[PDB]
Amino acid sequence: GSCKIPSIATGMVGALLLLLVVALGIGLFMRRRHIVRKRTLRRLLQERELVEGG
Repeated sequence: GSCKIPSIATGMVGALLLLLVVALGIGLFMRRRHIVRKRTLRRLLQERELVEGG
């Protein structure tokens, strides 16, 4: 009755943690400047009509 972990699940794990930390660090960091009224930027982009606008 021996046990062993596959590899198809390993790759996912490693990436799961990596992405978690990556998005975390960046998220917590960008959460410092994002504190400002996000509506401000929304008004700019809307006028820029570069992404889903026009």
